Amino acid sequence: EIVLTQSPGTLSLSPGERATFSCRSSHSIRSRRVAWYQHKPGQAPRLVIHGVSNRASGISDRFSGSGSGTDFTLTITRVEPEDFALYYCQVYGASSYTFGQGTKLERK
Amino acid sequence: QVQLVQSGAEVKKPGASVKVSCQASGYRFSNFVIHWVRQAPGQRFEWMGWINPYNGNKEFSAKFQDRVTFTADTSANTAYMELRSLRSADTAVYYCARVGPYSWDDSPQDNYYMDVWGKGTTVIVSS
Amino acid sequence: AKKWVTVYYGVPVWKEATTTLFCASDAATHACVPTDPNPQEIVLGNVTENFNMWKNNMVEQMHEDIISLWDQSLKTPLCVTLNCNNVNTMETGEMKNCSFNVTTSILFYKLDVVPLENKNNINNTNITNYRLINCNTSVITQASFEPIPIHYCAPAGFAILKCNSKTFNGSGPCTNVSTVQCTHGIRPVVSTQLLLNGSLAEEEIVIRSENITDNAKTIIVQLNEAVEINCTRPNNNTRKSIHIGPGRAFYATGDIIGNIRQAHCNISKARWNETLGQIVAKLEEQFPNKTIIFNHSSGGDPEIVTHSFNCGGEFFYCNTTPLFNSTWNNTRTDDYPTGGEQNITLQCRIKQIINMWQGVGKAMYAPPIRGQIRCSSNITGLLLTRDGGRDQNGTETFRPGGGNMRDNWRSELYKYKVVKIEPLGIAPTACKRRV
Amino acid sequence: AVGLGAFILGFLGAAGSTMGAASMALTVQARLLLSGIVHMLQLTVWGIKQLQARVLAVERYLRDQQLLGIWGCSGKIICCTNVPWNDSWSNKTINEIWDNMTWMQWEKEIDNYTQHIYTLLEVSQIQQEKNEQELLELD
Ligand SMILES: *[C@@H]1O[C@H](CO)[C@@H](O[C@@H]2O[C@H](CO)[C@@H](O[C@@H]3O[C@H](CO)[C@@H](O)[C@H](O[C@H]4O[C@H](CO)[C@@H](O)[C@H](O)[C@@H]4O)[C@@H]3O)[C@H](O)[C@H]2NC(C)=O)[C@H](O)[C@H]1NC(C)=O
Ligand SMILES: *[C@@H]1O[C@H](CO)[C@@H](O[C@@H]2O[C@H](CO)[C@@H](O[C@@H]3O[C@H](CO)[C@@H](O)[C@H](O)[C@@H]3O)[C@H](O)[C@H]2NC(C)=O)[C@H](O)[C@H]1NC(C)=O
Ligand SMILES: *[C@@H]1O[C@H](CO)[C@@H](O[C@@H]2O[C@H](CO)[C@@H](O[C@@H]3O[C@H](CO)[C@@H](O)[C@H](O)[C@@H]3O)[C@H](O)[C@H]2NC(C)=O)[C@H](O)[C@H]1NC(C)=O
Ligand SMILES: *[C@@H]1O[C@H](CO)[C@@H](O[C@@H]2O[C@H](CO)[C@@H](O[C@@H]3O[C@H](CO)[C@@H](O)[C@H](O)[C@@H]3O)[C@H](O)[C@H]2NC(C)=O)[C@H](O)[C@H]1NC(C)=O
Ligand SMILES: *[C@@H]1O[C@H](CO)[C@@H](O[C@@H]2O[C@H](CO)[C@@H](O)[C@H](O)[C@H]2NC(C)=O)[C@H](O)[C@H]1NC(C)=O
Ligand SMILES: *[C@@H]1O[C@H](CO)[C@@H](O[C@@H]2O[C@H](CO)[C@@H](O)[C@H](O)[C@H]2NC(C)=O)[C@H](O)[C@H]1NC(C)=O
Ligand SMILES: *[C@@H]1O[C@H](CO)[C@@H](O[C@@H]2O[C@H](CO)[C@@H](O)[C@H](O)[C@H]2NC(C)=O)[C@H](O)[C@H]1NC(C)=O
Ligand SMILES: *[C@@H]1O[C@H](CO)[C@@H](O[C@@H]2O[C@H](CO)[C@@H](O)[C@H](O)[C@H]2NC(C)=O)[C@H](O)[C@H]1NC(C)=O
Ligand SMILES: *[C@@H]1O[C@H](CO)[C@@H](O[C@@H]2O[C@H](CO)[C@@H](O)[C@H](O)[C@H]2NC(C)=O)[C@H](O)[C@H]1NC(C)=O
Ligand SMILES: *[C@@H]1O[C@H](CO)[C@@H](O[C@@H]2O[C@H](CO)[C@@H](O)[C@H](O)[C@H]2NC(C)=O)[C@H](O)[C@H]1NC(C)=O
Ligand SMILES: *[C@@H]1O[C@H](CO)[C@@H](O[C@@H]2O[C@H](CO)[C@@H](O)[C@H](O)[C@H]2NC(C)=O)[C@H](O)[C@H]1NC(C)=O
Ligand SMILES: *[C@@H]1O[C@H](CO)[C@@H](O)[C@H](O)[C@H]1NC(C)=O
Ligand SMILES: *[C@@H]1O[C@H](CO)[C@@H](O)[C@H](O)[C@H]1NC(C)=O
Ligand SMILES: *[C@@H]1O[C@H](CO)[C@@H](O)[C@H](O)[C@H]1NC(C)=O
Ligand SMILES: *[C@@H]1O[C@H](CO)[C@@H](O)[C@H](O)[C@H]1NC(C)=O
Ligand SMILES: *[C@@H]1O[C@H](CO)[C@@H](O)[C@H](O)[C@H]1NC(C)=O
Ligand SMILES: *[C@@H]1O[C@H](CO)[C@@H](O)[C@H](O)[C@H]1NC(C)=O
Ligand SMILES: *[C@@H]1O[C@H](CO)[C@@H](O)[C@H](O)[C@H]1NC(C)=O
Ligand SMILES: *[C@@H]1O[C@H](CO)[C@@H](O)[C@H](O)[C@H]1NC(C)=O
Ligand SMILES: *[C@@H]1O[C@H](CO)[C@@H](O)[C@H](O)[C@H]1NC(C)=O
Ligand SMILES: *[C@@H]1O[C@H](CO)[C@@H](O)[C@H](O)[C@H]1NC(C)=O
Ligand SMILES: *[C@@H]1O[C@H](CO)[C@@H](O)[C@H](O)[C@H]1NC(C)=O
Repeated sequence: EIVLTQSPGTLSLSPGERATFSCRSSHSIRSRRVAWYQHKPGQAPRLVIHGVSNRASGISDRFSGSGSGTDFTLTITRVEPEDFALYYCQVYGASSYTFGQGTKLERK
Repeated sequence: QVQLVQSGAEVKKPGASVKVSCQASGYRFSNFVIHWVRQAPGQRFEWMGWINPYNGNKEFSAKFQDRVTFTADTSANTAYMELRSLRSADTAVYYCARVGPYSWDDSPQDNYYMDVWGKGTTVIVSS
Repeated sequence: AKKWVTVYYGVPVWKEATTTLFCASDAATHACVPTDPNPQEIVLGNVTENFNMWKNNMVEQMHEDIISLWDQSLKTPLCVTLNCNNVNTMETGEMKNCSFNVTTSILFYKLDVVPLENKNNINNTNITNYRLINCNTSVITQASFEPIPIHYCAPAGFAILKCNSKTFNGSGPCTNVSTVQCTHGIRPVVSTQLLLNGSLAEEEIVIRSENITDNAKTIIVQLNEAVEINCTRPNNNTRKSIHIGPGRAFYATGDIIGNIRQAHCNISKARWNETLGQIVAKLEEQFPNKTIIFNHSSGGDPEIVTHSFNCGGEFFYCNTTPLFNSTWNNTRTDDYPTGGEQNITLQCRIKQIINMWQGVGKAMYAPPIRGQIRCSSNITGLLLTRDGGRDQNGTETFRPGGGNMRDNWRSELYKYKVVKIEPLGIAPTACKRRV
Repeated sequence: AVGLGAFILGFLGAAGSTMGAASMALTVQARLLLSGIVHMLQLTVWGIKQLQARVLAVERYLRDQQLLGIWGCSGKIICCTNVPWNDSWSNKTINEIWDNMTWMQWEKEIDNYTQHIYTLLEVSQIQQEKNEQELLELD
């Protein structure tokens, strides 16, 4: 039913640039309540924002969520090498919700 | 602090019952809802259902209707996950998560976004 | 003087045993015989019987046979996609109240709706869709709830040892033990974070727990002043009487007779100071050189953080955050009215789909009441919990919690146990049997 | 009903009083009894429950007075056997047991030994029903 799409899959970025994220869902979220994750290779997943723009506890000010409707975006001002990981998208918390594809903050 | 510690790996034959366990340490386990997701190498995450250890309310996805059952122990602060049948396609890394706190100004389902995760255990069907 | 073994018959030795006690009440009416007109009580004397209200096998007897009688009075889901919007209006902000689509052939206030959205092209018009809160729950049945003072009595062959020492703490020995065949009035009222219509104490406010130095154990606090409360619903609902099925009823009530006053509560702030002032004075004894900070509850399910009521047949969920909300450094300080004393209120939400009986999971539907609802009860107890944290700098924070459902009944069964009489006992003496 | 120990059974003394004072006050209370010197719906249901508590205690009494026949104490209250009291079973010097301990503290003293003494009483009784029986077979 619900299928999430993400772009770009890769990011040719260096420490200090700005990233562009997008989660164009098949549906249109009416309540505008989503979430974003951070999954480092080997470690445990970590919640980025607990809402469409509400950041999670302990998350720095560099991460900031924005968007509405179907343009679920994110931006990372002044990226750091300690954030190079896989990022997933959310839909809602209900009887049916899928997961995003997955971007990658590549050092190259 | 809040931390979820899962059990070790469990390599079982196809057709067995894998019992993955969770463990709450920094909070009251009888007040938050525990989620279980699945992660296959190269694939995406996928929800497997949740259990409410407070009132015993259980809800699992339609894809795992007659395959995964949920059980929880309040007095031991541990959540269990049983699997009825197995298959070689189920070789994936299982997780464990915890929902968020409830605020006074939102819908009853706006606080299930899996705040605290757990150290994901892995299961292999045929090595 | 060589000793010899002798068997005696009629020794007063006791043995704690379990059984199935029978109910007793004045007027909920099945298997409950009338109350005993001659409640005999005999004071034993110089006996010291070690009690234990935490390992009591009577609370399980009361937790059972009460879900059983509750199930006897409940002998249906129909989860379809709803459609609603905000209502056309200490004030109500957002309380969705509308009607749904097809029932068989061709008003859910706020905590029983789950938003959604279809995959059509109506996204440019903002057409929201809801769903029932227990759409994927096992059984959703549908049905007056008035607590009657049930009296538990002992069967033939068993007795009840009720202590009378006014300095109870939960465990340890007693010094004034008396036997009774029944018990006092027990009100089976369900509630969390506060004990309503309980039993007051005889001395100062006493606290009790299985291990006060532990954090996961519930700290039951029994007061000695019946703090009143006045919770009411100033609105006015009208019975819709929607029939769905071959001779089946359903009542999704609602009417616009000024749906702007939100249901709240009123607690005497002057009386509330004297209660918490004595509680911190007692908590400082077990916790020396520390600041007894009270704080907001946890989160998760909305029926955990809020208080649970029962006013004439409707359930109220009230935000208890204005209650306790302080630090309390020394005994009886840190007040906050600046000369106000203006009835500290509690905003409340009202549910219709109730996750009935914590532990199993089987919801039900509460039929609304036609008209205004008003209730008043006595806050006599308190449920608390301690947050075990390593940031402990002399500030052990307490929360209302709620714990298990059995803790609402351990604050009334802490005075007695059920014992069996083993009559034979041996002892040595100087007699010898002739042979 | 004698002794007034607040219970139907457990008539050999009152809980709280010592083991010695319960027997000394029992014979004094027994002399005064042999000499003979000095709503309706809620009443008919509780009249039955008081009877069921008394009839059950009578049936348990009559049953236990006959079950003691395995120890030779068939139909007795204060019996007397010939089993030697082992000193390892809390010696305590007899005059100090009856004058200091009650029945509750004494049962908690030999709680680990009551299951072993109950077997020695049956073995010693079979020897009595065998030695006193062979004496009649010789005639
Ligand atoms: C703690 O104990 C107090 C004391 O009992 C208790 O307050 C009581 O609440 C009930 C419920 O509101 C009150 O009973 C009502 O009284 C009015 C006026 O006397 C009656 O008209 C009512 O009868 C109508 O309503 C019933 C329910 O809809 C119908 O079944 C009935 O046929 C009538 O239509 C009803 O009996 C009672 O008066 C108060 N008592 C006092 C002293 O105020 C309080 O509710 C308890 N706390 C909790 C949490 O239960
Ligand atoms: C019930 O309602 C109350 C009030 O509407 C909610 O309590 C509020 O909780 C928030 C955070 O949980 C508090 O906010 C913080 O307060 C400090 C001190 O005032 C302030 O400096 C911070 O900037 C921050 O805003 C707020 O004070 C507190 N309100 C009161 C009156 O205590 C509560 O969250 C509601 N219940 C639930 C379950 O949400
Ligand atoms: C030990 O426990 C007993 C109860 O098991 C206590 O006895 C109770 O004492 C109070 C007052 O001391 C009695 O209240 C009054 O008694 C009179 C007597 O006629 C009565 O007329 C009054 O209406 C009122 O009830 C109470 O009845 C009495 N109960 C019993 C069963 O005797 C005793 O005080 C306790 N002792 C200690 C040291 O705690
Ligand atoms: C009552 O409990 C609540 C939570 O149950 C407490 O609120 C939260 O307390 C934590 C611990 O201090 C705060 O976390 C810290 O916030 C600072 C803010 O800059 C941050 O820099 C730290 O890294 C850390 O995350 C948290 O912010 C706070 N919640 C809010 C909404 O402010 C509350 O403090 C307790 N009451 C009292 C009186 O302490
Ligand atoms: C939870 O309940 C909903 C019903 O409210 C179920 O949703 C149905 O799913 C089937 C399968 O595609 C559809 O054909 C129905 O139309 C859905 N119902 C509605 C009202 O749209 C859902 O499947 C349930 N969950 C599980 C695990 O069975
Ligand atoms: C309830 O009170 C009793 C007696 O007042 C406590 O029992 C004593 O506790 C102290 C320290 O806690 C020990 O040193 C004694 O040995 C205990 N005496 C007996 C006879 O047990 C008991 O701990 C109290 N319980 C609680 C939960 O406070
Ligand atoms: C009551 O709780 C206290 C603390 O909550 C327990 O004390 C701890 O016991 C553990 C296990 O023996 C020890 O490892 C700790 O060192 C103890 N704490 C301290 C400060 O010494 C206590 O054992 C509990 N008692 C009961 C009967 O459960
Ligand atoms: C709740 O508490 C109030 C006050 O503590 C109780 O009101 C008392 O009722 C008795 C008998 O009805 C009167 O003799 C008292 O005078 C009343 N108190 C006052 C201050 O006037 C009320 O009965 C309690 N309700 C319950 C159910 O326990
Ligand atoms: C809750 O309501 C009750 C009555 O429904 C209030 O009790 C009255 O209190 C006043 C003083 O405030 C007394 O003069 C009256 O005699 C009381 N009524 C009765 C019947 O005794 C109570 O004060 C209210 N509580 C709050 C906090 O407002
Ligand atoms: C606290 O709440 C009580 C409600 O119990 C208020 O008492 C009401 O006062 C008004 C005006 O004096 C009367 O018309 C009502 O009849 C009273 N209610 C009852 C149940 O008697 C009281 O005024 C409130 N306190 C303040 C300071 O506003
Ligand atoms: C509960 O007490 C509050 C007082 O804090 C009452 O609220 C006030 O009520 C008076 C009427 O007596 C109004 O004139 C004020 O405008 C109200 N103020 C606020 C801030 O709401 C409330 O009416 C009381 N409720 C009940 C049922 O007694
Ligand atoms: C509501 O019911 C009508 C039939 O009365 C049907 O045509 C329509 O599709 C239904 N709406 C939804 C959202 O299913
Ligand atoms: C409550 O509603 C009914 C029906 O709409 C009406 O008859 C009654 O007058 C209302 N109550 C008040 C106090 O207006
Ligand atoms: C409280 O602190 C003071 C100051 O260190 C100390 O003298 C006192 O003994 C402490 N109280 C307890 C009960 O330890
Ligand atoms: C009470 O006063 C202040 C808090 O403002 C603090 O310095 C002091 O130590 C407190 N006393 C205790 C016993 O915590
Ligand atoms: C306690 O709650 C009341 C009502 O919300 C508020 O006015 C008061 O300021 C609170 N106290 C503190 C210390 O925040
Ligand atoms: C609360 O009680 C204490 C007791 O001394 C007092 O100091 C304080 O002023 C009281 N506050 C109010 C608002 O009554
Ligand atoms: C119990 O002991 C008290 C003294 O504490 C004494 O006055 C009383 O007579 C004793 N009762 C019995 C039955 O031994
Ligand atoms: C008494 O107890 C001792 C235990 O050391 C045991 O060896 C002995 O056989 C016992 N005697 C009798 C008569 O039971
Ligand atoms: C009697 O038994 C106790 C152990 O219960 C022992 O300590 C004591 O020494 C014994 N008495 C004699 C005289 O051996
Ligand atoms: C036991 O009773 C005797 C009197 O028979 C008395 O001398 C002795 O002090 C009592 N024991 C204790 C520990 O008081
Ligand atoms: C019986 O023995 C066990 C260990 O042998 C001991 O723990 C227990 O306390 C004894 N029973 C009594 C009543 O003392």
